[PDB]
Amino acid sequence: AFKLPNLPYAYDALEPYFDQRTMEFHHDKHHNTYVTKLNATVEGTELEHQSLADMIANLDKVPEAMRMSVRNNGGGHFNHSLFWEILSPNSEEKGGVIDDIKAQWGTLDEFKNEFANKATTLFGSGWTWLVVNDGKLEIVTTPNQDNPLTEGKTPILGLDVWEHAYYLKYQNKRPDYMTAFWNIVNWKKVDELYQAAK
Amino acid sequence: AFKLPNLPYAYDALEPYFDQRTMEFHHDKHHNTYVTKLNATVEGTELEHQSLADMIANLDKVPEAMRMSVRNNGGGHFNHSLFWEILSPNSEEKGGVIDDIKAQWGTLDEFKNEFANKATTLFGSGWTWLVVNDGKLEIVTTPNQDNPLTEGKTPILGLDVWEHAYYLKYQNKRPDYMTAFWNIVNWKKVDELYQAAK
Ligand SMILES: [Mn+2]
Ligand SMILES: [Mn+2]
Repeated sequence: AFKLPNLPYAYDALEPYFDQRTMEFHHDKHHNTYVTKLNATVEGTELEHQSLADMIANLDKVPEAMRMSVRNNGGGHFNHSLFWEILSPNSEEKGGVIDDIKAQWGTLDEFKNEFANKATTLFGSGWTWLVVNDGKLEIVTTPNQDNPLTEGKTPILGLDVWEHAYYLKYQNKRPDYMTAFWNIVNWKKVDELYQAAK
Repeated sequence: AFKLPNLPYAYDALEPYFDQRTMEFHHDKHHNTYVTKLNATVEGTELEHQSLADMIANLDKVPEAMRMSVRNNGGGHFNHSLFWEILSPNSEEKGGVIDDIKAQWGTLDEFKNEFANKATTLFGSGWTWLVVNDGKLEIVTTPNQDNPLTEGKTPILGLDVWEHAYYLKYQNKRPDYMTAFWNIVNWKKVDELYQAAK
């Protein structure tokens, strides 16, 4: 069975950028529901002992009757698992991945502007991602709980733009949420993920 | 230019079911934004003196460069304008459409439980609808701001299950929002739309 992972920090650790109350609902209700629903689908099938990364990467090979749930709930589990790990109260904008972002976009500020633009124009529920695509960095969005790993691109950083991720503190002001996020990116983790994928 | 319609009741008239604060954000910010962006797309073009119902019904004919915005923002305008009219602070479960629902589903609770089932399983952002399809009643969902009118089906009742519609009061408890909604349906207005499309 898949398990709801504990946060690596306290529910208040990301204040005043991401509110405690949201972290509680987001982790303990939303993420938990994805885990329970994924387990409901894979319990007593061949997928039970398959890794989450493998099934998301190989979504096409999941049998048709299970595929929507693995996509949606397995995506939910995978995406939120990654999300919590790339947030940190000790954000420092340095590391190999930061150097290579600057090489490609010219500056970190130009990177953030493209990221923000894509995050703010995403229509409906979804995610904005920094991915590695055949050695190169790219910013892409996905709808709902779709993940770029399914398309062969390795995600190293993501922003959840489902309204549950920001509505309590920010209501419709998604751009203010985006602004807040930069203060709490775990660039050490993103770098670790980048060094492995490049 | 398209105009944001006023609510046909006070912002607190749907309490204790839909909270005043959310009525404010939802109408004054979210609906307003859809009207604005629709106008930015349509103003000074061939679309200017075309009815919104016609554009939604015939979305595949909207010129390619404008179509996503008419779909998303036009859909948002159409859907929310319908939504406000089918709410009431003085709901009564009576009318021709109610009688036909009872005849088709057996009881009104059976209808509501089907509706609620479809609303609670809608993954991501979207709407749950009662439609008329070639004279018959049917419950269907749409993603994002898509509308059944685009597939030849006339909507007579809709529930918004975008998280902005319920997150401030209900957070993750979409089923509790659904239960609330039934107390504030304007069945007279639904009945009017039903008789026009039947
Ligand atoms: Mn989320
Ligand atoms: Mn809405």
